[PDB]
Amino acid sequence: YRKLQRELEDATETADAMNREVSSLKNKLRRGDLPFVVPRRMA
Amino acid sequence: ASPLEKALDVMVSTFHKYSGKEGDKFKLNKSELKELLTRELPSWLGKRTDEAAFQKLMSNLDSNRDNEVDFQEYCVFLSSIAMMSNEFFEGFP
Amino acid sequence: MASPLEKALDVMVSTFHKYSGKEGDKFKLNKSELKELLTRELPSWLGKRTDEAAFQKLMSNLDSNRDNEVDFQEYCVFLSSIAMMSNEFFEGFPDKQPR
Ligand SMILES: [Ca+2]
Ligand SMILES: [Ca+2]
Ligand SMILES: [Ca+2]
Ligand SMILES: [Ca+2]
Repeated sequence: YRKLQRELEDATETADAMNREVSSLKNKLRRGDLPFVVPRRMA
Repeated sequence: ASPLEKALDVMVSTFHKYSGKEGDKFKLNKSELKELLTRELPSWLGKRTDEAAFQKLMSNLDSNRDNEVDFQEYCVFLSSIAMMSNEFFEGFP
Repeated sequence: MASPLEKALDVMVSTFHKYSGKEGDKFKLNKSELKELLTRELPSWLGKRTDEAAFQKLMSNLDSNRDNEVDFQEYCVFLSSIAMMSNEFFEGFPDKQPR
């Protein structure tokens, strides 16, 4: 394990911003905006 | 399947190993997150036990404010860890 | 000692640099390196549009800070979105589905 406390906390301070970024990309993929990638998991 | 494709599936499977135990079948409550962290990510545990620290982590991850950690928030968690590992990868060649 | 999840995180890191270190900024993926990584490491996720215009559109949307490269964080945002698609497949099944 780690040698310090709270490193995971440090690492997740911008979690909100990252969540909003992921939501944006997921939405684009869902809408079929980026057909270079599959819209849903395939074989 | 490439190593990367398999790795992404491990992320999915590990989440549900714990998410189904209590309450919402598809989210991690405080207890389930603590289990997942302790058993699956022991390399990232703090030097000493620290409930306040864990509660703070839960709060950081709970971006939509519903008192749970859903799969997207869990991916952000894992991403944050990978980013730290990447700082190490790049910072000390 | 390392768990499957811990090893998975290492794969995320190592796969990125397998391609980022080929040209220019050794810590970011240019258009060419991104295309390599996707084609070789994420073949199951390639859609029906394989043209350069389609790939350019993906590159642009992954390149959030608009520096014409994909850095590790932007790369993680993409990986997260893919994992989420797999999870939507997973959660569609009945609870006691055989596996
Ligand atoms: Ca649960
Ligand atoms: Ca939440
Ligand atoms: Ca590069
Ligand atoms: Ca960029």
